[PDB]
Amino acid sequence: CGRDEKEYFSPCFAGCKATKVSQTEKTYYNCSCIKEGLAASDDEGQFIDA
Amino acid sequence: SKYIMVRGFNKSRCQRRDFSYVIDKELLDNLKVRYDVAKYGCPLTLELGQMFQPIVELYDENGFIKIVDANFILWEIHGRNDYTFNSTMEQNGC
Amino acid sequence: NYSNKNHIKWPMTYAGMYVYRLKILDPNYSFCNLTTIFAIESLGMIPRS
Ligand SMILES: *[C@@H]1O[C@H](CO)[C@@H](O[C@@H]2O[C@H](CO)[C@@H](O[C@@H]3O[C@H](CO)[C@@H](O)[C@H](O)[C@@H]3O)[C@H](O)[C@H]2NC(C)=O)[C@H](O)[C@H]1NC(C)=O
Ligand SMILES: *[C@@H]1O[C@H](CO)[C@@H](O[C@@H]2O[C@H](CO)[C@@H](O)[C@H](O)[C@H]2NC(C)=O)[C@H](O)[C@H]1NC(C)=O
Repeated sequence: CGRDEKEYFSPCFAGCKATKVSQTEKTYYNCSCIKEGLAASDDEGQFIDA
Repeated sequence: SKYIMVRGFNKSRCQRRDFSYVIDKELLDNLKVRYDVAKYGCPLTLELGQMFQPIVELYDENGFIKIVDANFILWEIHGRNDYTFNSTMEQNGC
Repeated sequence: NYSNKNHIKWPMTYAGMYVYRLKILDPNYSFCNLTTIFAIESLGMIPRS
């Protein structure tokens, strides 16, 4: 899922060139092939990600 | 060389990026809004119940000289109506 | 103004992003127009029925 509520398949196809994985969730970073999306988004140790 | 800055903001101390979003029905149609850190500079995240008062500071060329006590008016640029001020006219006095 | 009792609020229904301009209003404070721009991101969440 992207922050535009639009559902993107193949999380790596989302252009995410980086992925930091936490203890209780999986998240993807530097998501290039995403469209503008990303209205408010969020995160802490890092900024913005899908 | 004298300006004002709202307390607790840094022009480029923090880094993030460019964004785009759409806001509808809270305006004064669907107009796209682009946020860039270059001009707006920093984004402050306020919780569900938090209120904020942007106390402003007067800066001379080399440093801040005093806290502005004058009346100031606040309004978001794009044009909305959802924001409101908690105090009323009577509580302030009129 | 400072020492005033009023703080701007935002609806609690959803999280929103706003970019605010602020302008000093006192006519006899300074000669040219003092102005600043900042931004506020809110965080209202709507509970499941
Ligand atoms: C609008 O909301 C703000 C809250 O963000 C109100 O400011 C707060 O006002 C209350 C009282 O109305 C303050 O509580 C008490 O104030 C006395 C003042 O001497 C202090 O001694 C107490 O320890 C206690 O703090 C509160 O301090 C104040 N907020 C802050 C950050 O100082 C404001 O009053 C609201 N508007 C109206 C019209 O009430
Ligand atoms: C991918 O994400 C990383 C962090 O998640 C970004 O990190 C920067 O990488 C460049 C390499 O060219 C470094 O020079 C910067 O110092 C890094 N930034 C920080 C804060 O350490 C990276 O920018 C992202 N990729 C792109 C293309 O933006």
